[PDB]
Amino acid sequence: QVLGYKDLAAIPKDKAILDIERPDLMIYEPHFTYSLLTTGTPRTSLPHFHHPETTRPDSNIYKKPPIYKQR
Amino acid sequence: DDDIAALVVDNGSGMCKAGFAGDDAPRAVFPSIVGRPRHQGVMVGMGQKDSYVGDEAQSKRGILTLKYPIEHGIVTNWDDMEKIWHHTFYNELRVAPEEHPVLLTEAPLNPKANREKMTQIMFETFNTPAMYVAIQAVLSLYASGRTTGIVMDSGDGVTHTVPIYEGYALPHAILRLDLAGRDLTDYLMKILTERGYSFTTTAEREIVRDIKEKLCYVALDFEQEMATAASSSSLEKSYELPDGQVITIGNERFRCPEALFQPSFLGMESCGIHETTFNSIMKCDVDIRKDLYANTVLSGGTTMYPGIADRMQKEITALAPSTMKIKIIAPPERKYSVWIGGSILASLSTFQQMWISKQEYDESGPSIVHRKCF
Amino acid sequence: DDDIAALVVDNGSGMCKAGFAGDDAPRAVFPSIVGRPRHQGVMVGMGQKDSYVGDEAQSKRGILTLKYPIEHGIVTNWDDMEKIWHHTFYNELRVAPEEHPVLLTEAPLNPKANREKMTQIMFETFNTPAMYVAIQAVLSLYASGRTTGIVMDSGDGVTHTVPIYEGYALPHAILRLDLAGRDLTDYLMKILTERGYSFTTTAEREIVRDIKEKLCYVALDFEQEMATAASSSSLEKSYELPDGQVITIGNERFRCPEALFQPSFLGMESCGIHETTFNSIMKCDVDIRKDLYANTVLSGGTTMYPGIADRMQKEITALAPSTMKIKIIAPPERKYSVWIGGSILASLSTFQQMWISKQEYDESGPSIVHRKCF
Amino acid sequence: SLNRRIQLVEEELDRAQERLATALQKLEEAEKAADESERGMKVIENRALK
Amino acid sequence: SLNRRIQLVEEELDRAQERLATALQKLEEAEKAADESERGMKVIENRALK
Amino acid sequence: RSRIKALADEREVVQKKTFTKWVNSHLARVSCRITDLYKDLRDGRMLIKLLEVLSGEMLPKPTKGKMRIHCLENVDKALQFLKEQRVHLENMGSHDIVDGNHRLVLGLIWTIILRFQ
Ligand SMILES: Nc1ncnc2c1ncn2[C@@H]1O[C@H](COP(=O)(O)OP(=O)(O)O)[C@@H](O)[C@H]1O
Ligand SMILES: Nc1ncnc2c1ncn2[C@@H]1O[C@H](COP(=O)(O)OP(=O)(O)O)[C@@H](O)[C@H]1O
Repeated sequence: QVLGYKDLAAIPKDKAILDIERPDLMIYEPHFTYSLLTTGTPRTSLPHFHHPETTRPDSNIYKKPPIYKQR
Repeated sequence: DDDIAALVVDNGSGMCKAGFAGDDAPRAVFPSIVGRPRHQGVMVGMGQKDSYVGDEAQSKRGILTLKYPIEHGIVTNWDDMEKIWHHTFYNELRVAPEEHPVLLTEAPLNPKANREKMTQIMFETFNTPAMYVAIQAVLSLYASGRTTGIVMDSGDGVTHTVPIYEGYALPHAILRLDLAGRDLTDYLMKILTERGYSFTTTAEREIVRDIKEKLCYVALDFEQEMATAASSSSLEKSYELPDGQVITIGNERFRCPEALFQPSFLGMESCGIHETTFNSIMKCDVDIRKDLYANTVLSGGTTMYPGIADRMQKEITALAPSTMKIKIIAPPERKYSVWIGGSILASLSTFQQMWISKQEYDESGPSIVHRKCF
Repeated sequence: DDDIAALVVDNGSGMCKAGFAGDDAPRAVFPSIVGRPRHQGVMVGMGQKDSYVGDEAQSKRGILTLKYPIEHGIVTNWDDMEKIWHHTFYNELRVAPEEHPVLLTEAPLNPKANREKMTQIMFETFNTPAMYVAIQAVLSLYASGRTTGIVMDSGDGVTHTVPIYEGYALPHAILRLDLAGRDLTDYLMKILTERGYSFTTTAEREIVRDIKEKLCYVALDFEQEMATAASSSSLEKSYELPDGQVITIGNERFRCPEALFQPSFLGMESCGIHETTFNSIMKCDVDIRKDLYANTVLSGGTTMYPGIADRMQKEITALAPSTMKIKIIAPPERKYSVWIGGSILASLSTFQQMWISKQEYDESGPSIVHRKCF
Repeated sequence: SLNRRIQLVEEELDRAQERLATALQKLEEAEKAADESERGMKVIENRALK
Repeated sequence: SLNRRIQLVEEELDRAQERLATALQKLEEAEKAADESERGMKVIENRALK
Repeated sequence: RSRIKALADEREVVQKKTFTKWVNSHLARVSCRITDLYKDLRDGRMLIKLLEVLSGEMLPKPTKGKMRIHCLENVDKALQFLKEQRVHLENMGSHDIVDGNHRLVLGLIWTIILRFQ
């Protein structure tokens, strides 16, 4: 700690934060440059794949003919 | 003036920031990773470096395995954290830790062993005369400039909401959610495979994080945005990889941040951030809800996406009763807010009674931080 | 009865298999190799043939450049794949393609375009009535005969593990690793140079693949096996090249399959297959881990090496908590298991409502496969 | 001697080309920032009139 | 022949240097235009905020 | 103006001036002097001279070469002696000194300052 510790390491004198009134309206680095090179939404779950359709309940799908042979 | 201002250190999972008390800005900002070489090196006379910490680890991602010491706000490995703190104190600030107090921040709901080990490390190894531990969202409310409001902080590790009314915090309404930027990065890595681009290792993960930071935004209406993206190619951006290849993302840009509002995409059953804020508000009392509605503050780097404020305001207004007034206040400097108010907390004359002295630590072991802090 | 058996075609990285639904075994199995001549033809009068497909390419591999249309589970050369499918339909099965439906398999995570192209070629060029695209690990679980379990399938180009509990698959825990038998063959070439044997061209690639199939095994303990191989010459075998020369494989029998467990030999950062399965299990929920431990299913030809089940069981038992059962279920006919699953999938009575008709394709383009297939 | 002259001339030329390239990419960043600031200007002014 | 190389490389060097200079001048004027734009943005911002 | 960089640079310049004045104060004992802290520590000889003066203990011969790896050797010898004298340094490499990282060389000088006196 030659010349004192506080003089070797440039610890700031003053508190710069105390000068400003509203920290909300502050930006350090000025702007951002990018160059190219009602109702709320209900939660949704992922769909299933083990049954063909639910378009009409109380339906026996085993009675229905296969899809590909419907011409 | 006494000066001898305390060091303000913000240690999150994503990046570590450090500076002097009473300053408007932190002095050092650097990513919090530790890298080690993984390839067999054959060059005799070349200088040998065992590990790489900070920005020079990021500059040499090719031959390194990057590790994050902090995962979901919990310090998993302590030797890496000691190395990070050593590099912060001696290389980035050029100060002696014995001459200054320090102020650390952490998440609200953490294991107490984390806080105890942090205090024990800061006293025993670095010989700090005093140290304090605070909660990040309270410092965010300090930096906002008001004494009443609800803070929704969202870092790279954890997203938590706290309400504070007239300087009184309600701990039974504090909510913590384990959804953050790292989960979004992993989800982006997963959904980028559909277009054929593959990223596996850690350097590619950092490239994907850069892609997320550059080209992402939150859609106001998700279904109409998906229909617009499927109808034509008016929403398409091209990114340039470090090896010169050019990739195109297009439809994925608004799909990564939407997982913040719909956690069912990631397999979690939890609600989005807007419902978490709404439930934290309605967990409070009756008369203080009107004031909390008008002072909702955003913070953290995860809340830096474009168009997130309007989406949050719309969702909260849909959830809330119609006659109230919803005002989402979002500073353009939220990314550093956790640091900024911390400096203010170190600038107060009353706070000099709040330091945990060396004598108290010697008298009461490492468990004094539970009684002293929060 | 007007019930026609639909063709089941398993198209993998290495070989192509094909048969009829409801059968016990595939009718046709042949390598997926397209070859072309590389020398001057001087005997005028013989027939000219532009391309060799399948076993015809393998019999005359001495004068051809062998190319794989599918590499790493992704098909790149579409005309070669058209030739493979066309030779399958017309020379190996001798059926009219426009009469029967077809069923195809693919890896879980892949570029999204392939499916669409796999639809567009199949409906237009071959005029099939209907088709469906399944995922190979689900068909392996069908062939195992159990509703719940975790399926790890490693072919010639890709490795993937999926968990399925009671028929509900968890898509966020599906893991894909790009380590398979092709990289093991290349590493066998790279380590066979130590003994002084040189293998460069594609015919040598087939010869090295045959050597790997005949004379390789997985050591239960790597270090003790290396010490035993260094101690004496008891662990040595001899192979005869098609020229008539004799090579002695020696130490390199178990070093090639050990790259499946320590991918640092190939320069990859990712973990081994056992850690991949363990991480896929721990990514699931708490209550279903016990059933996933008891029902581990191996699949694919790459899992055909001797001593693979004991090593896998020992490694997972070391990783898992020491309370629960670790049972590795490996059927002897595992190499064809995926195809067998297809034969069960196209014979179910409810599956006849799952076919993608030509009418729906004409109505909604090739993108119908994302809505109608998992 | 003239062969010795060649290489240093070429090396200086290469360094000059590198400086020119980095100057150009900084220039395109500045221009994109300018027109982005322009339509941001316009939309903020529109909100003020409303 | 080697003199002929010297001549061509001298042409290339001189042209590249003065192209670099004009790029730097364009950079400077674009930067100060950006500064004017940013005060305009800030003042209309403050009016809307009040 | 990227206020982080501005604050860091205005601390940086003053700390560099004070450090090089202290270094010249010790290095004037022998007939040596440095004018720029960044360029003169690349060769690795000045660090060896300063470490010998401060410790009062001899060091191995620097290699009299102008190659890049000769500079890497000369820096690595000083860092090896610093590791021999119980001085703890993370991410401090010879190539970091040779290519001239500002923060790392300032941290090195600060570490010697706090270790010796
Ligand atoms: N400009 C940006 N746009 C969108 N996301 C960003 C941007 N900058 C950073 N992020 C995200 O924010 C994270 C950093 O958060 P940060 O506030 O540093 O966390 P903490 O400070 O709590 O550790 C990064 O992981 C990144 O994904
Ligand atoms: N009996 C065996 N022993 C060892 N390896 C084998 C054996 N049979 C096949 N393989 C390896 O498996 C690969 C074939 O994988 P395969 O199951 O055909 O994948 P896919 O069916 O997806 O094409 C071959 O390249 C070969 O290296």
